[PDB]
Amino acid sequence: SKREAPDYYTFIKQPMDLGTMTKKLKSLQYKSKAEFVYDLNLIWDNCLKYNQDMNHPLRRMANGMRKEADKLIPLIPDITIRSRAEVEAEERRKQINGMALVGEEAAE
Repeated sequence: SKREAPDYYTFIKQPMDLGTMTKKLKSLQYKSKAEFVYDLNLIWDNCLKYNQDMNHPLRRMANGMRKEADKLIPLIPDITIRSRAEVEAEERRKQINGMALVGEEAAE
């Protein structure tokens, strides 16, 4: 939220976190797997960039989620959404205390 990080849009011109994906689900902004791969890569990069502090448990959590992405990405095929018209035409042409406690538990 702009209130939380007013400089986010000034620093990070590409807001993209789980909230952004959840917003995007019902608006048809997906073509192939590489899109989401880039999304998660930039998510990691932005999380590192905004808080340059290496020792923040937020980046440890980000590393955990990156490992999870590596684990459970293989399922998705690289299928591109081709409109039936395009395929038919081609065929025809062919045819902060809470955060502190969370960090403490992550360390423990």
